[PDB]
Amino acid sequence: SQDPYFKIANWTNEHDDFKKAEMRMDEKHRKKVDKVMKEWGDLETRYNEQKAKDPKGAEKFKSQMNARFQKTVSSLEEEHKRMRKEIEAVHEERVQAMLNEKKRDATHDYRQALATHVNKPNKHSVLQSLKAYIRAEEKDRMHTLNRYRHLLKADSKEAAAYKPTVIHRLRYIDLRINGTLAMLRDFPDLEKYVRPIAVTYWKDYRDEVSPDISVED
Repeated sequence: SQDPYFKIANWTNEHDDFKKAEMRMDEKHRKKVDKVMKEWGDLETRYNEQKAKDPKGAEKFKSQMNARFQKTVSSLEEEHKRMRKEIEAVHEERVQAMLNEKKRDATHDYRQALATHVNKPNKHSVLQSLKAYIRAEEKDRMHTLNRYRHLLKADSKEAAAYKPTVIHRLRYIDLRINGTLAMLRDFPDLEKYVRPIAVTYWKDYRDEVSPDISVED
């Protein structure tokens, strides 16, 4: 069989299921490395023994066994890398889907909040609705940046083939958020009191979730 992680369907707790699958994977990998490193140990002790006894036969043994070991290592390193990517592509796919959903639904509650306002003062609801939409888009930003961060340390390369993409996502998030704020322009009554609140919230919310950093670049 495969891991139960790949056929889940609520995705509501993707962070946890993933974090957990990753440990099961990470640990299974550690089990194998240990087994090999132990094999290396028994193999190596044997070389130390036959060193002086069969110097000739012994040395051939060392050369041979390195080849094996070198190869076995690489073999493992590849697999863990192959399996790691598969689990990430999936994860990133769910997370993006989950994030979009929130955007989708945060928007609905928003527009309704507005339509309901045309008639009677949905005042507060409009705002709580907007802030939700903002949180949503900003969560998207945070994750994207973070992905660029991990990739910058994992593969300095993969990161470069992502930068153009990151700058493109971050641009449209701003655009969508501004566009969404523009929707208030028609409710003058409301754009005067809700806007300055949502805008600060946006600056405040971004400051908390995805700051700046000074350590390195």
